[PDB]
Amino acid sequence: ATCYCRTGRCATRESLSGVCEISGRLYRLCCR
Repeated sequence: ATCYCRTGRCATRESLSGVCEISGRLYRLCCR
């Protein structure tokens, strides 16, 4: 997949696949 760690919600063609921890903050792992 192509995945991004997002501060906001996933794009509509993406799926929330997990979460990322980066420098003490949580992000959505958004994959398409």
